[PDB]
Order: sequence, then C-alpha cells, then structure tokens
Amino acid sequence: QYHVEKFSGLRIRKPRVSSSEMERKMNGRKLIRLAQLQNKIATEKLEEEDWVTFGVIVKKITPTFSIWRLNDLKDLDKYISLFLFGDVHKEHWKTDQGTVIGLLNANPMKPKEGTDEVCLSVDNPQKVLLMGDAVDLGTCKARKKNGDPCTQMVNLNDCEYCQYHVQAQYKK
Ligand SMILES: [Zn+2]
Repeated sequence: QYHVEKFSGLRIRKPRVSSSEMERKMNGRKLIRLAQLQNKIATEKLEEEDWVTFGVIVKKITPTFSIWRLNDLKDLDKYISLFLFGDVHKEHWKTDQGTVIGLLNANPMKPKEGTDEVCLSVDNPQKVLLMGDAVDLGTCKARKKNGDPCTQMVNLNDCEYCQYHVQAQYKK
C-alpha cells in the first residue's frame, strides 16, 4: 500500500511530490534532522548550510500568524515550533494536521519563555514543502493509571507505545 519515502523515512498516504521532484529538491542540500537543529544553531553551523529538515504537523495554533508543532516521528521526544507569518501563513495556514513537510533554510527565533524548544520562522512559502499525509501518526495504545487512554503520539509502524509505556513493556 504505502512506501517509506526515502528522505523523511515516513510512509506517505497520497504523496504530493514525485521521487524525481524530491531528488531535485534535495540535490546539493544538507539533510539535518529536527533533533540536531538546536545544536547546529547553538554552534552557529546552521546558516552556512543549504539545509532541509522533515517534520509532521502534530499541533496547530492560529492566534494573523500561526504556529505548527513539528515532530519527525523518528525521534519522538524532539519538537520544533514553526511560525508562519505573512505570505507563508496566507498560503499554508489551512494545511491538514498530520501533514509531512520539508522545511528548508528557516530562520532561528528567540526562545519562547518556559521551553527549550527550537522556534523557527520562514522567509518565504517556498521554503515549506507539503509532501502528503503521515499514515503512521497515531496515539499510544496503553492506558494511564486511572484507565484513561494514553494521549502520547506514536509512529504506528515502529512502536505502538510511547516512550513512557515502552519503558514498562520492555520490563515485560
Ligand atoms: Zn503511552
């Protein structure tokens, strides 16, 4: 049914970019995983690279500009916030939660008080590449102590249990 798209490592439902269009989008570019962005910025090694990263929209908020919480579904505990302003917001703000995106050459922002999460914005709506729906974006199958469903996010293709609940499945 679905293939692991090579650059993101995600199985995509209804892919919007062909394999050749991705090849030319990636040509000559540095792939940097989301989890590496903090360190790259802190050591000022980010700007000199023509770079791309991948993440899925896991949360949206639109207070006019908007923010997307991104996670790449490979390192499950690492998140960035992407801020959409102007043209980018206008073009892209209605995009579905669960969308896989390539993010290219975004600009680091001031830290958002209380969180050590990388915040980035983007010059230009062409630095956002919509790749399709993340078929394996799901919720943890375990329950909390009180019987409520766990709400932690999961990559269904790799593990059906979040970090906290595997810690306990492994001890079984
Ligand atoms: Zn869980």
